[PDB]
Amino acid sequence: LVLIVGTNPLPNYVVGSHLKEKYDKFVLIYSEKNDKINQNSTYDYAKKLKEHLNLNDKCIFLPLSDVSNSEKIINDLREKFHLNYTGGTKTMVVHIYNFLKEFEGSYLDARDYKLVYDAISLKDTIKIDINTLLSIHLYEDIHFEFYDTYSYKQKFVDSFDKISQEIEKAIKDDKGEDFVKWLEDPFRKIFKGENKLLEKTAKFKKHIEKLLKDNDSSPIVKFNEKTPQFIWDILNAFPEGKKLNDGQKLWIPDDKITNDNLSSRVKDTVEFLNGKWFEWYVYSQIKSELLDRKLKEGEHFGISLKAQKKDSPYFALDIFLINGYQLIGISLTTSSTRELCKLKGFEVIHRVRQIGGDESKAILITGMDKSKTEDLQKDLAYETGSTQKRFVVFGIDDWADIGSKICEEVF
Amino acid sequence: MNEKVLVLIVGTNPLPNYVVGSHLKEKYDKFVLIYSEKNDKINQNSTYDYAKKLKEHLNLNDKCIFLPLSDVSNSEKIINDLREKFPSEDFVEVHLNYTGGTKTMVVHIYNFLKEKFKFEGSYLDARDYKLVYDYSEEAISLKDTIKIDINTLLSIHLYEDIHFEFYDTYSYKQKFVDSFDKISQEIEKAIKDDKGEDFVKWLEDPFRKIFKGENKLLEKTAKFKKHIEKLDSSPIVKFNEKTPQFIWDILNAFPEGKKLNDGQKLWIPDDKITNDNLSSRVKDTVEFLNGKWFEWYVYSQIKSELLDRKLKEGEHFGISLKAQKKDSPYFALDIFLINGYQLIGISLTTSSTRELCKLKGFEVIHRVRQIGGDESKAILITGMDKSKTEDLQKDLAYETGSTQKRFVVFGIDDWADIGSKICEEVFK
DNA sequence: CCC
DNA sequence: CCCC
RNA sequence: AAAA
Ligand SMILES: [Mn+2]
Ligand SMILES: [Mn+2]
Ligand SMILES: [Mn+2]
Repeated sequence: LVLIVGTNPLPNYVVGSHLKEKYDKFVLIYSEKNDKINQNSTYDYAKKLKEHLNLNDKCIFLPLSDVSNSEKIINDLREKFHLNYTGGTKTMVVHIYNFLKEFEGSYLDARDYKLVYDAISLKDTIKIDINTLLSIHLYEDIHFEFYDTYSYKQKFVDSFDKISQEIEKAIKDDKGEDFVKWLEDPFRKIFKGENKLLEKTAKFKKHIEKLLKDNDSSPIVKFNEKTPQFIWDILNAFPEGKKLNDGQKLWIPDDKITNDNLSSRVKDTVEFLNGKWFEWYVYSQIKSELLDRKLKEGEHFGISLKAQKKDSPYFALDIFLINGYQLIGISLTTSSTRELCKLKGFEVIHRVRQIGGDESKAILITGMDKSKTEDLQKDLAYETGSTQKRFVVFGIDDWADIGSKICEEVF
Repeated sequence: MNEKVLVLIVGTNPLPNYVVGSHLKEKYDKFVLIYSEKNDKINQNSTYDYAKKLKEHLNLNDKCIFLPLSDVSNSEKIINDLREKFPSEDFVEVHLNYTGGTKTMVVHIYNFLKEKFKFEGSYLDARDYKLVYDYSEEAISLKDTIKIDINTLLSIHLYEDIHFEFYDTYSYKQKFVDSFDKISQEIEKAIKDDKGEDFVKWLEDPFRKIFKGENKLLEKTAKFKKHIEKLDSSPIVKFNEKTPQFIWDILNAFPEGKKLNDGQKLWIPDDKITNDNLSSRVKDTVEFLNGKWFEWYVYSQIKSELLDRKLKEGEHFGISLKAQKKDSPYFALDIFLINGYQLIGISLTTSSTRELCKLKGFEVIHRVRQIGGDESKAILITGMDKSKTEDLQKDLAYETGSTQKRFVVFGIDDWADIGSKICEEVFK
């Protein structure tokens, strides 16, 4: 079994995991680093493949000084040496399929998830976890949260379930559109102003005063009088020390309220209601189904995934999901705005590519109507050669049944 | 008679086939474009739209033969489709450039045209811009030979309704006639004097606290008055007392009818100021100072160095590019630049916030890949410091097999010499 | 890294 | 139209 | 894994 090590390590891991039991020795062709010819090395991917495929003594590393020149290829192939030709450049594939012949040949079809011999579907045969997937793509310090280790369960203890159930009831009663509009106005008009607004008692008090310069038109009036009943019930499901409501009105802090007391009461509550809630909602709707499909939490799905390349910044991904050996990254936002949603679309498309390879699927769930979501999908669509979409946008109309929506899209 | 044929494999990246065709059309008489056919059962999309664009922008006419393949991943079906559809006419030289298509297509097409036949196989190197012949052992550099314009580049990637702006037709030269040159020169002086950081921080506070907030703030006298009422911590005093001198100069470079200052102080409308009077004075000035100016500044610091390299404006560079796929939303790119056959898209922002600049980074990465192919380069110019600039480059870096970066970020410390920095990054 |  |  |  011979493999060509390009910049996408996942196809070689899938083929290697399958065609290791039937083989003895393993050769991996990798490129060298020549900054002059703008050629980087895939040796790091070749090492990850050996480690994650357990090939300590059977593995042979063959370096090619130039993967774009047949002359320098064969010269390097001469001095040192079932071919799966799925990876590497076109030259590497030609001048190795022929050099070695001068003999079975395989190829992993990224479109139908089948290894083809010069057949066998591997979509429900070869499996991978989140740690192995990000490791072969060179990411480390992987951490995520479980259903029972969710961060906000520790912040609103003894009240989270009531809070989450109340929000879940509203969304399943098709109130998600009403919730978003109230979040835009007046919620974000009171609790989203300047930086450190909810951390300095004076900053918040000044903001509240200036808001009372419009009287009945002031957003605090919309909060007090024109707030729907299901939103009050959500607000009142929070602990009294973490409530944004003073009984049935907007809480105005006296100057005696310390900065840590204001922050300890408002900050966690505002950030959750301004969007983090939607992360938990979707994840809870998904976990109620994926377990029936034998997926294991922490191995094949989870929430708040974070990792980094070596000495490099961390990324944040709301939800990850592995179906067979395809990564499905899900980005979540309550925004109904085209600018932000588009940018969020660019982000999730690039992230799943970085951590799961070029055949990963990105899903963006927004608070936009059906027309805006179709426009965004077309705007960000990129041609990969497949009929199935690798970027999918959902909208406010999908929130109530988002669990089955994602199940149909992923599986 | 002695008919010589060139064979190209139509993958999802049309640019390499256009470059190979533009360089080899003169040497061959027939051209066979092997493309894929759509079959949803095997999740196989078709690349025929690219092969059709290749015939159009290469002017192949009837000397073009379209050879469809049913399954780009099945060795047997490819071999059968090739035998029943490759031209059996006796040729003298058969040249296959196997740069595109799937790995399976490349394997068997190369062998099929190896047994049937003079023969020569070629491959275009995306890393060092070199066409490698498999038997001539020549490696011709096409980086300075084959050229492409913005219209043909976006067209072969299936985009249309392309429009952009020129140096002389720039939008704000139409809005600030006579005064634009004075406004632009004063700003360029301060930036080339390393006053970029000061300007940015002054734009964040107190400029954006005064002229940015509610919608239609600067077009409604009542909304602007209430805003000023709400504002010794107010940004108005920071404007009237703390505003630096080079900013007073660029503010005074505006016409007195379009100036935000009322004479070393903030102009506050009286109660006889119409809504239209307010917007006519400050709207264009605020929007130009909040960021539009930076687009013109960067474009002006590069136009000279681009013309010196014999690039033609409108075809190889331009400002405010816009295009769309058929019946699809439009994109907007601040600056575009084509070096040989490589697109360089430049997104510009004066923001120093890490989150907004990160999102702007994802944007320019995706757009240049959509309109220019997978070997395009994206540049993001920000008002961030070098440490955050370098952090963003590593955060968004994607490995494709090159040593040179395909996503570059520049920061506030590059503004004074941004022309040379772009020149060295693009041309090397 | 919510918006 | 997408300046921040 | 359809200019690695
Ligand atoms: Mn494991
Ligand atoms: Mn999110
Ligand atoms: Mn811009």
